[PDB]
Amino acid sequence: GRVIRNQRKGAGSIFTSHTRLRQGAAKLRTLDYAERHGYIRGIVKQIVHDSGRGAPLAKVVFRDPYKYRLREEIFIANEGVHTGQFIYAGKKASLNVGNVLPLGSVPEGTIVSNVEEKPGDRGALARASGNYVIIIGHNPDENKTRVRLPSGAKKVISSDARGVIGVIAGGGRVDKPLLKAGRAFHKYRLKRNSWPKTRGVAMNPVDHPHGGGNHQHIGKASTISRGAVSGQKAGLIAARRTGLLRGSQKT
Amino acid sequence: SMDRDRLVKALNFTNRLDGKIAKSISRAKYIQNTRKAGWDSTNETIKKELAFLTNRFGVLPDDVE
Amino acid sequence: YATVSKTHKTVSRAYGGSRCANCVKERIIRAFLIEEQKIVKKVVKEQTEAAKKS
Amino acid sequence: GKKALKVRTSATFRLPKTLKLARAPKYASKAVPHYNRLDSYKVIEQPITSET
Amino acid sequence: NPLTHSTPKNFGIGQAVQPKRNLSRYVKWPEYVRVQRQKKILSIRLKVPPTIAQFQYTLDRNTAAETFKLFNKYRPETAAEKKERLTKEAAAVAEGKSKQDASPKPYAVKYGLNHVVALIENKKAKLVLIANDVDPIELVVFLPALCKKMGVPYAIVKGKARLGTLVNQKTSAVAALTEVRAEDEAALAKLVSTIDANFADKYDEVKKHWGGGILGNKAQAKMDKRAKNS
RNA sequence: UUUACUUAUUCAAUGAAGCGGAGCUGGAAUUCAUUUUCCACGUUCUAGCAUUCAAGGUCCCAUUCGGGGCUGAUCCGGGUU
RNA sequence: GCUUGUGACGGCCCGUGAAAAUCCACAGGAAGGAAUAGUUUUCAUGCCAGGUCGUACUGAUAACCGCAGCAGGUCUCCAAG
RNA sequence: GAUGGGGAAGCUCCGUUUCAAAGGCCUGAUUUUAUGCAGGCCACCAUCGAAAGGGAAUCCGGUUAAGAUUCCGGAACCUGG
Ligand SMILES: [Mg+2]
Ligand SMILES: [Mg+2]
Ligand SMILES: [Mg+2]
Ligand SMILES: [Mg+2]
Ligand SMILES: [Mg+2]
Ligand SMILES: [Mg+2]
Ligand SMILES: [Mg+2]
Ligand SMILES: [Mg+2]
Ligand SMILES: [Mg+2]
Ligand SMILES: [Mg+2]
Ligand SMILES: [Mg+2]
Ligand SMILES: [Mg+2]
Ligand SMILES: [Mg+2]
Ligand SMILES: [Mg+2]
Ligand SMILES: [Mg+2]
Ligand SMILES: [Mg+2]
Ligand SMILES: [Mg+2]
Ligand SMILES: [Mg+2]
Ligand SMILES: [Mg+2]
Ligand SMILES: [Mg+2]
Ligand SMILES: [Mg+2]
Ligand SMILES: [Mg+2]
Ligand SMILES: [Mg+2]
Ligand SMILES: [Mg+2]
Repeated sequence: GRVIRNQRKGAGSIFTSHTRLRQGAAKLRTLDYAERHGYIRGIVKQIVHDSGRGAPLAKVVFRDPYKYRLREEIFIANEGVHTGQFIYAGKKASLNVGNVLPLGSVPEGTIVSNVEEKPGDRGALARASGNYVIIIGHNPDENKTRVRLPSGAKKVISSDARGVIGVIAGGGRVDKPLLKAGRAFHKYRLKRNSWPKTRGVAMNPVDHPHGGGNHQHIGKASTISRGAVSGQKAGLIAARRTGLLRGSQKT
Repeated sequence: SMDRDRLVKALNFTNRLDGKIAKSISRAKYIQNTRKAGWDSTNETIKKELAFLTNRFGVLPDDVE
Repeated sequence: YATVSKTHKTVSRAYGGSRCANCVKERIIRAFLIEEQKIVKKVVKEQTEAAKKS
Repeated sequence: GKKALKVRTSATFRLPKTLKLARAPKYASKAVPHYNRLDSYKVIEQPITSET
Repeated sequence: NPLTHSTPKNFGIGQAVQPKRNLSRYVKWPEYVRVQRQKKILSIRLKVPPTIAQFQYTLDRNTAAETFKLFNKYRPETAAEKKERLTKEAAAVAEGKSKQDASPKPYAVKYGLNHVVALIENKKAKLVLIANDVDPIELVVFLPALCKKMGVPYAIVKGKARLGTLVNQKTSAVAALTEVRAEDEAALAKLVSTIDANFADKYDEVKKHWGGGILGNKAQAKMDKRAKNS
């Protein structure tokens, strides 16, 4: 055969991301002395739209503590913040929506977002619209905090990792149908070249493992092994179950 | 520690599967009873949601030079 | 803008060719009232400390 | 006492500035300099004599 | 006077711009400086075998000063003095025709490594000084055992550059006295008594101890707090 | 198998800026005879401002329109974290 | 009326529709300064200079490409009753 | 797409600010007197990439066999000094 499409996507020629209208990378402020010991105050100047991203962005400007200068950071907007608002960041910040606190300074049940996985990587977890992380316990010895992630899984983080109080704006986005191929076109136009999708059963055997034969079919089962060799991984990759997750078809 | 990897991966898959089943139940419960309601009920529920959804400066002295 | 005299690019006021005069008077009132609130804060902090001294 | 501990207000180390000598050769580069490669007779060649 | 007014600044944690401080602890040094400092650190962190760790037991300051006074009394001949000796003895042998007669027996220190290693094993040497800082250490790691086996007084002294200035080079890494004139034999005997009290009599005890396990400041403070908790 | 150590090896960030230990000053403490302990160690109603080795306070000056020190801004270890 | 420029509005988006050179202004208060003067060439008038390369014509049922003076192909502006 | 580095037997490959001692303005002081240090800076790292994107400043009348917002006549403007 020939090289198939999911193999072809890794050389990254026409499959790279479309990043022209994007505002910049959205990450937290760099951890330093002021956030490590006290707090610092900035002000949010504008809330803007970012191309290829469901959640809006916030432009929070702070002061440089070693030079007479201003520093502007790009945050992801939590639901409720507005222009002209003060944002406090650091160890001694108060528990208000929009503030940036370490995870060892929040009580149980607190709703945080844009959470660092390691202390100092400036935001990794719960960054899409409508998502959040729930604090579900602490460990004062061993300096660890237990969290629940948006997928349902549980994780244990160092208490020096930071997070922003609140839920990320833009929720309820997928509750609307698209209704139109043109709407899907204009959606993926600002992300990457991955739409439309031809089915593998509609190709020839040179192009795909599922291609060929009269009466379009997959000849064998579609569950692949985990140790397949990268031209074979087409289907359901390492599935532990199949079915409906609902068992009733109607609720 | 030879059990910790397989046990942590097992617990993580069970927690992910519970979350998946929960979100699927919630989305099917949203999509049905909405696609299965006529224009009358649709307009009524739309109308319902559109309906219900020390001066401090005193401690300061005066005529100060 | 390099070919004209300064009268065409300026208004005779503080922040003259830069701000609005509404934005300017808002800055003036904000500066004065914030500094007076800082004086109020220092006075009441002195009062709490001179109460707790006894 | 110890020796000499300079105070540094910058965390950056730049390359220091040393004395750059001027060039002073032992023999000449060309030993005969050229004449004017574009003088007046080389610039102006001839008039142009047509109707225009 | 009363037109000047005091106004102290709040260098705070969120109040004013910080002043210029001494940040010499946080300089990003060049890589050659970094490799020097970390080479010294890694040499002191590891366990060191006794045959290299017998170095860094050098001589004391007063004994080093007295030893270098004695050795400076026997400085080798320099180039102008050699040339004028050649002139004077050539003029003398032009008339009288005698060699090694106008020039007497010279006394100086001996300084090359092959030469001094051959003055030991013939046992002509009466004092050996070994530098502590030869950069391939394999050139001098055998000299204490050789001096001990052949019965020669030796001392491990600070400075191959100091030995070089003693013997008119930049570095020399060894020095030896073979003969003294007539009046320094008593001072040489007192010096070799003080030298053998420090180096050769302690050899069979020094050759069995390893040495070098030293931690840094933060690890030492951590171990102190852990043992105080213990 | 489990557990320690850090210098090899590995990962991440920065403008290699505030690390580690000991202090001062409070507070709780609460002395079982004391500081064996621990928290704190200048900024939170407001879309303002914050930059000239820093003013002040002491010392020498070469006193000229001035020029250098300490302190303001606790010591120590040079292990960037 | 027609073509075109422009202004104030309005509709649409799970689509919100480039960057850099460059120029100006403001905050700041360094430094210089009026008395026989300093600042102004951001007010007016007067003086001198502005290098290198392209520039004719066709743009198509004969000037381009299809072996051709080939019914094919090949981007755009103006537009009378 | 070089350099600093790192791969490859090698032709060469990666990468574009990187794990590099990566470079300029001027005040100096001014009087071997001309410009060594200056005493404060210095965060950015080469370069190439649009005759439809961005961009300092020109119009009218005449003139040839064939040229013109370029020549001639008149009238302007911009940059630099
Ligand atoms: Mg890309
Ligand atoms: Mg589909
Ligand atoms: Mg087919
Ligand atoms: Mg077929
Ligand atoms: Mg096949
Ligand atoms: Mg098939
Ligand atoms: Mg069948
Ligand atoms: Mg005006
Ligand atoms: Mg048109
Ligand atoms: Mg302007
Ligand atoms: Mg022409
Ligand atoms: Mg033409
Ligand atoms: Mg033409
Ligand atoms: Mg045409
Ligand atoms: Mg035509
Ligand atoms: Mg045609
Ligand atoms: Mg042709
Ligand atoms: Mg044709
Ligand atoms: Mg390349
Ligand atoms: Mg170019
Ligand atoms: Mg162009
Ligand atoms: Mg444009
Ligand atoms: Mg023509
Ligand atoms: Mg003309």
